Amino acid sequence: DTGVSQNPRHKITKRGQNVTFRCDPISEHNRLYWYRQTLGQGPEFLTYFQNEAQLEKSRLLSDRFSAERPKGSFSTLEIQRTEQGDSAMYLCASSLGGYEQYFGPGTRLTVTEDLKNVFPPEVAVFVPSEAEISHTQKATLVCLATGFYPDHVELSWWVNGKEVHSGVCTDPQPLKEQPALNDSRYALSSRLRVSATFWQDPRNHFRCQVQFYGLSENDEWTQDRAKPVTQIVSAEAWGRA
Amino acid sequence: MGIQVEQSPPDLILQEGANSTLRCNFSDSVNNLQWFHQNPWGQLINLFYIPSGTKQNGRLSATTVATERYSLLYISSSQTTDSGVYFCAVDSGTYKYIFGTGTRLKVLANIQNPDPAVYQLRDSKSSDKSVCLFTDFDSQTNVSQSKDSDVYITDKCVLDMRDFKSNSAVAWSNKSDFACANAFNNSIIPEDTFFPSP
Amino acid sequence: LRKKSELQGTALGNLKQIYYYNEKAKTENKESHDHTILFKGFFTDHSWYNDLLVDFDSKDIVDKYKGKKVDLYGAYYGYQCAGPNKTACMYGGVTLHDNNRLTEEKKVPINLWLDGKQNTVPLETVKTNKKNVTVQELDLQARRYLQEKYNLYNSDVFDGKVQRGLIVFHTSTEPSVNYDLFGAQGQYSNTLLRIYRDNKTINSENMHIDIYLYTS
Repeated sequence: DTGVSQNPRHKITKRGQNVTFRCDPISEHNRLYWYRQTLGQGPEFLTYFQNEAQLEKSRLLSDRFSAERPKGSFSTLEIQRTEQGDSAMYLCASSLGGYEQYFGPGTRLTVTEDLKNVFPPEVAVFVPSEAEISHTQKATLVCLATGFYPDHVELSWWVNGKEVHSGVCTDPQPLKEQPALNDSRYALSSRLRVSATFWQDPRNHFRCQVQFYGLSENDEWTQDRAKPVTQIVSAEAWGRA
Repeated sequence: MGIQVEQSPPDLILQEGANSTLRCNFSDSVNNLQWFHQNPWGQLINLFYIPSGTKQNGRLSATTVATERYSLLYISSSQTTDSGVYFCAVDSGTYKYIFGTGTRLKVLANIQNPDPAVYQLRDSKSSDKSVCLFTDFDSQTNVSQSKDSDVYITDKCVLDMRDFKSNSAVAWSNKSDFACANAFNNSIIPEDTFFPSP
Repeated sequence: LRKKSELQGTALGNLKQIYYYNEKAKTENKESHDHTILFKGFFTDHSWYNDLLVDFDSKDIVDKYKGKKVDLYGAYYGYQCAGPNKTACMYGGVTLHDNNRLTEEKKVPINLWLDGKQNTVPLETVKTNKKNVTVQELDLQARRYLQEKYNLYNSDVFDGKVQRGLIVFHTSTEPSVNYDLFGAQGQYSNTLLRIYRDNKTINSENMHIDIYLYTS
């Protein structure tokens, strides 16, 4: 466990809508901190609390932001109207001394133009080449997830109904399908490497799982296609000699 | 309100099992200093809290001096798990911590026996779908994000089997006659790269 | 009168915590023996505090409540507490147990004016279970009802139209207690709640409250 919990962990919202984030810290901890982190940048200080009162608020912080500490230890950060650039990872921390800061997982916010832009991923497993097993004497399976927005995905390999960590490699950042487009679809790939004797065994089952974080029951759905909710799309492949 | 922090070096490229020293500089006098580690999932792990002196815990070491106004972070026998962004939380206000730019660290796992090769993989359900794979190459290679805007390529990844370490890159395009030999043309690959026929 | 323009930092948010997001300290059968009086083991289930400190304006009148069963009603704070690290501070809100009990709960009526126009306020909101009740017990309950109806301690962005305000407690026996909603000195709870240092206890027999709200 991280020590400090944050609900929700992933949120999708339309331009000009109200959003809120709850932070549950350690009971004994006297202090609370609010930070905002963007893509490939350091976390910027927003506001911090000491016991019951709010001590300081950043000068750069917009008037649409309001951090409230209700009955208890938890704090709620709210955004009035969602604008462009608000799409960032909101980090929360707690301090006892306050010597050490204990950070939570952080809420990933995505501000989209329209909720129709949300697409689920299409998972596909690629069979290892005959030329690879003949040359290096080992088989690698390539997983491919394409056409998904936002980039809120969690990839994990499953061999014989069990989570596998050894011989697993995944892309650090998901590459966009259409680079010169705003609110465009993303793509992600991961590789699992096993021995040639293991792949040739027909009793071994191989499955790639992609945990997509979509819409909630609160969000209205009017489009002809199915609602893209928090679903786990998967693709399976059997071993062959 | 006013506190300036610059971390040196901004980017660090290091081999597996090697040593490195990253520093954090600050303008005004500081009462509390902190060192954090950021993983790709986006979670800050508190490594050290050194307001003064030196602390030794595990495989990581940290030293801080309030006189010369600088902090240092050591990494003895660096592993692939150490790859990420190292932050420097600095406090002047009453207790308000302000994070720096961040030191980007990427540990490269150099394979003992490299064998560069480009293989062509096929889909399990569909016969038309195919994807090219570049694997067993040295960590020193720079795979360029190129080019036709119709072809999609990915960055390098590190996997362990055991003793054994391997680097891979995935390239795909659902276009007419997308050859594996034609793929990775923009990236400068070694001369001894093996190109089998499908 | 009252000026919302003088933001003075996070004063708006802290005032909202004092009257809207408050865990009001309520106790009836409690005695102390420690100008400040310390209540040992006041908080039963609280990870931050265990004891409670009650500060007063004069030490000469502090001995009146010091030794007897006293009723507690007020808002407590943790930041800037003069004590170790597990004590919460409070100003006034102390009343004696003798003759301060009634048969059927008192229903004090409230009257409100929004730039001249009178608005009907339900009497069920403000209640006092004592004959001689403190100003703090009536003010905390009245400002909570106001905040929920018309966002009092909210910024202009978060729909806060009220810029100036005044709360008065009718001359039933002796002169009225006049207080401006945005005229509280300081930005933290230790200075904002300092108005109750005098420990003013007034008669709750057929008294009423008059609130004057202004949008400009």
